[PDB]
Amino acid sequence: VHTEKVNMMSLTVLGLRMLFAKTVAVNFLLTAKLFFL
Amino acid sequence: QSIKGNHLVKVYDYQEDGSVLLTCDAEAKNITWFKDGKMIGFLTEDKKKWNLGSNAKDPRGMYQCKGSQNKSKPLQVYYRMCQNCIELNAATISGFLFAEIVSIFVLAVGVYFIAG
Amino acid sequence: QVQLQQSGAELARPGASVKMSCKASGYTFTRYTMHWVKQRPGQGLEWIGYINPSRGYTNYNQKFKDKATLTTDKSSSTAYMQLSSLTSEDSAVYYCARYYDDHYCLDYWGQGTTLTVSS
Amino acid sequence: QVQLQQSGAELARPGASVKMSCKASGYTFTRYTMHWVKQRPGQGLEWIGYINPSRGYTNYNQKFKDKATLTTDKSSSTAYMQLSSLTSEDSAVYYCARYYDDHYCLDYWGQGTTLTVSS
Amino acid sequence: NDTLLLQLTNTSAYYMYLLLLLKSVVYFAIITCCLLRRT
Amino acid sequence: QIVLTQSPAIMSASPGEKVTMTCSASSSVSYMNWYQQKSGTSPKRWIYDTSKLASGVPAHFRGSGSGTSYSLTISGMEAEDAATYYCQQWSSNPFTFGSGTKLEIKR
Amino acid sequence: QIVLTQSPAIMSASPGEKVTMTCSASSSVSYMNWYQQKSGTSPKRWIYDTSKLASGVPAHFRGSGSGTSYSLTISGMEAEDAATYYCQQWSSNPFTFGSGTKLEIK
Amino acid sequence: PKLCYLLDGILFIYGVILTALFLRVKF
Amino acid sequence: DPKLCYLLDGILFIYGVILTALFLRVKFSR
Amino acid sequence: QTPYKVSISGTTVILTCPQYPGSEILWQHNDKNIGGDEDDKNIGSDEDHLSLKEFSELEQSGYYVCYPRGSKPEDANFYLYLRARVCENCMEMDVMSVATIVIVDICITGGLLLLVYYWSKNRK
Amino acid sequence: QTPYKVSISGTTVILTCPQYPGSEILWQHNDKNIGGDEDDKNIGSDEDHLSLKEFSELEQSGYYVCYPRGSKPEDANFYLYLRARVCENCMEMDVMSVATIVIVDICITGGLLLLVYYWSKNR
Amino acid sequence: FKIPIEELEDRVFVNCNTSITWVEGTVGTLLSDITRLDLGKRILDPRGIYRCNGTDIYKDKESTVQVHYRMCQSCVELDPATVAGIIVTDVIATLLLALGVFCFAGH
Ligand SMILES: *[C@@H]1O[C@H](CO)[C@@H](O[C@@H]2O[C@H](CO)[C@@H](O[C@@H]3O[C@H](CO)[C@@H](O)[C@H](O)[C@@H]3O)[C@H](O)[C@H]2NC(C)=O)[C@H](O)[C@H]1NC(C)=O
Ligand SMILES: *[C@@H]1O[C@H](CO)[C@@H](O[C@@H]2O[C@H](CO)[C@@H](O)[C@H](O)[C@H]2NC(C)=O)[C@H](O)[C@H]1NC(C)=O
Ligand SMILES: CC(C)CCC[C@@H](C)[C@H]1CC[C@H]2[C@@H]3CC=C4C[C@@H](O)CC[C@]4(C)[C@H]3CC[C@]12C
Ligand SMILES: *[C@@H]1O[C@H](CO)[C@@H](O)[C@H](O)[C@H]1NC(C)=O
Repeated sequence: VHTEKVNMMSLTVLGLRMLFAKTVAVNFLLTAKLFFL
Repeated sequence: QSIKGNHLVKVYDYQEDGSVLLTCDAEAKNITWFKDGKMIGFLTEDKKKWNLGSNAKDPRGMYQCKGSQNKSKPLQVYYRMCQNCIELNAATISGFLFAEIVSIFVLAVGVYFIAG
Repeated sequence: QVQLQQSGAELARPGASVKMSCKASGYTFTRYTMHWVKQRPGQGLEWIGYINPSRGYTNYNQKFKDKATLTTDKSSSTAYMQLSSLTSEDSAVYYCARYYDDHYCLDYWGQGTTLTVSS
Repeated sequence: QVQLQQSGAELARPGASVKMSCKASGYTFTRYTMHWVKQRPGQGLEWIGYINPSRGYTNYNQKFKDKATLTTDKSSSTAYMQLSSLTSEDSAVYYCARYYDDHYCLDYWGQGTTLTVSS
Repeated sequence: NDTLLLQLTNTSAYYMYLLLLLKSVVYFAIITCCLLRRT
Repeated sequence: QIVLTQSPAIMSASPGEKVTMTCSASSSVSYMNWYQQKSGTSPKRWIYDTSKLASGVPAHFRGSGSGTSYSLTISGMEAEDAATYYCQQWSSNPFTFGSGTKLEIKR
Repeated sequence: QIVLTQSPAIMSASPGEKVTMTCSASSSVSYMNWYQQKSGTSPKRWIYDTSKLASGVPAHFRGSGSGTSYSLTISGMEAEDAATYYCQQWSSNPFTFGSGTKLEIK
Repeated sequence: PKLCYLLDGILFIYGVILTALFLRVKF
Repeated sequence: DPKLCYLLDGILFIYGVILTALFLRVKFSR
Repeated sequence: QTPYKVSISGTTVILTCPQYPGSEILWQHNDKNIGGDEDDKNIGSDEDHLSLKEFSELEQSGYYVCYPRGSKPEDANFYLYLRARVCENCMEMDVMSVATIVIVDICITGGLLLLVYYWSKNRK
Repeated sequence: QTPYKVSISGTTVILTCPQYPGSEILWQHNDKNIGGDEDDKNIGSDEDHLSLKEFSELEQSGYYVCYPRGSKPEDANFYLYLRARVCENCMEMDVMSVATIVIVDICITGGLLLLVYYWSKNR
Repeated sequence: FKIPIEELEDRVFVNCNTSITWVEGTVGTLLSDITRLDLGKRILDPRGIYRCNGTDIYKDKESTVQVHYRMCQSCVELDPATVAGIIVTDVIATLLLALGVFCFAGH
């Protein structure tokens, strides 16, 4: 009853963390390309 | 929970699985549920524990039943099992402010270094 | 169990101030309330008002408002009723009673005080 | 309680198709099954097969397979058994019976139909 | 007792990462606009 | 302000008969209490919750009722029932008593 | 495919003796039932669950047995017990009947 | 657990700073 | 499942240590 | 008629009975008079309010009645089934709160970024 | 003896009865004959299955037995004790599954990056 | 017969009137005697088949039992919109990353 939704919340938190890492990489690459232009 | 009080609407119990159940003490087989004066539907005989969903969804409101002769008295249900809760401790506020300031400073350095 | 003691015959003047008492003993006075009843000679009973000995919640009706003030004391576990601006029809008998919540009635009373007012 | 009605004497030819019936009434026909028994003159009983009136689950044995087909109808609460490719040894009496689960037996039967085949 | 603290921390982290993702999306939009300006 | 009117104001009857007393209320109350008071003394609790008896009251006193009118019956009168009875209810906001019925013994 | 043969096929005796009919099975069955059928009539339930009697059967009949061998005893034969009895079991897949024994009065 | 978040935050900062330094040294 | 914490932390740590080794070897060479 | 007004900030559930004006109302928790004259400062009653401090989910959760003095509890208009998990400063993030937090975050971020961009452009 | 095969996919429990081919099967839950009686919409007896929809831990749990038609249930010496928690959209996930999925995500990301790098370096 | 499986606190006990022979599944732990051979915690999902004899009236009548506990120790309520949005945004992010690395490499 308790550990049923906490697990899904942890899964979606890990998903958001991985998504944020990918977004940080995308912004870094775009800024690096803009400086080299 | 009232005898002779024309209430006739009692909650079965708490979740024990993650969902709440109601109960009407009407002697009739079918019962006409009501929420703020709106019909919700009858009830079969294989189950006399018409539910409102999961307790995590915070079920709340006025619920009554019309069994045989007249509409019973309402039952204001109030459920809030701290589903969407954030703890407002000093550590939480400090970490939030720290992360916000760090993100703002990093983004500012980024938008400053792209001049040209 | 509950025995309530009341004063005797109190003498006053039209327009003066009287302060009668009800003396309670033999039970937890702070847990039960006290109601006041008026009975004129030749008429029935009329409820004046009640007081909660816990925090002093007072309740009266429209006929006895601005006329009677009820106070309660825990050092002696007693009640007091103060009247003022008296007239002819004020001369009556005043009883004090204890209210039982589980019985929804006034289980025990007092012997009452006879108020005689005249010029 | 249960009374089952069966047809009379049915006339056929060697190799033709016959379709006899058992008429049930007076009980919840959809809740109990129906078995079919064959008895030749001078021999005992032989189980042909049974059918469930709920969804039509049929069961037969290897001797009567590919010979008799069992159907059930709820509009009349009856059973039907159709035979084909007849021969001499097919001329016998056919009974229908109701099966009781709590008793594990065939409690009620029918009067039976006499099938006579010849050239 | 530990389940309550876990749920509280998980909700706080969820909201904080949603805010960080919104800020990163705004920054990415500004950066791509500044980049497409030169093209 | 549910005015409690007792219609049988003056009652006189012989000892041993069945005498009843009615208290009518202007609105539907939940209960009704009955107090007894003799000449020159203080009233006392006689019947509470409309069905129960106090301590010291004989068993022949039996009153009941519901709705807007309540009854109090006497299963046999003795030389004590000569008193005044008051009906009271606090179901509404204010406390309210009755008009009072004077019951005397005939001879 | 449990074959239910009845070794005591032919029976003929005077009314009032002890009649004992046996039914043998190829495999161990859970129970056994007995049906009675006269000449020109329909069979009817006589004994079910190998120990219980139907409605209308007199109390002197008694069926018993276990394992692979069951039996039926007539505690005092009368003038109406002249009929054919069949032993039936459905513990296995087929609803196998018995070879049937013939009982006649003398 | 805030320890995970603290650690991943310091790792994000460290990785960003080191990639910037690497792009500076390479170019 | 509170162990996803260390999973993402180890992923970022592997990335960071690879980048550190690469940058240090590039700076110390040439 | 008027429903109850439950107010929970942290470990304090404040029930409110708007009905029955001009009378002394009393509370009742599972056929037990609470908030009256009891030597307990956690439960308090004052002006049709019921302050339950240090609320417990196990023993202090059930049916709550509010009836004026002198009336039977079975004469109330309706009951209240209170089931709530309380905290020390557990907030409640509803739709409007997350909405306003998101909008002010994005507006502050955009404004600060535009300011820094314009400053870095004008400084050179 | 071959055991039962419980299949819990959502709020539905499917029970299969082996060791009884050909003849129809009949289920019994706590000495109560259930199955294809067509009296309940949740319980349904298939050719060899038993679909209990909207499963309950206290009302619809306990002992289960399967027997062919014509066999007494007391003969069957093989019972199944079904005491299972069911919930909507409840999947059995562990740390190994999410570890594998994040590893394969990183692998596909790296593969796509390498492919696009090799495609951009030449063209 | 039906082997009585007694369920004490946070545990599952297999109870027979004689020795309990393990057949398949969970091996189980012997607490005190073969009468109450334990299997562990009900949250550990004890699944297994075991045999045992009966009693004085069930001497020949033997029986086996198979336990199956689907307790949600670590279950994940998947949402029809949460995981979908997560996957969609992850695909968008990886496509944007590929586009960025292509623009940085080829341009
Ligand atoms: C394991 O052994 C225990 C003790 O020997 C058994 O409990 C007892 O079992 C007998 C079975 O004959 C029960 O007797 C029955 O009692 C009922 C009610 O009085 C009666 O109607 C029956 O005709 C029969 O005589 C006895 O009550 C029971 N004792 C208790 C305390 O429950 C148990 O059954 C054995 N378990 C197995 C699986 O064999
Ligand atoms: C009941 O327990 C006994 C204990 O051995 C077993 O049954 C048989 O018992 C005799 C002793 O008289 C042994 O010689 C046999 O070897 C036992 N049979 C087997 C198959 O081992 C058996 O464990 C139980 N009976 C069952 C399960 O039917
Ligand atoms: C979300 C984060 C990554 C965006 C913030 C941008 C900042 C932190 C990063 C992104 C790209 C980075 C720069 C990328 C390229 C170079 C050229 C190199 O010779 C020096 C560092 C420098 C100039 C980067 C500085 C930082 C820098 C501006
Ligand atoms: C109400 O009555 C109807 C009609 O007889 C029947 O379905 C049943 O008895 C009751 N319940 C429902 C759910 O309809």
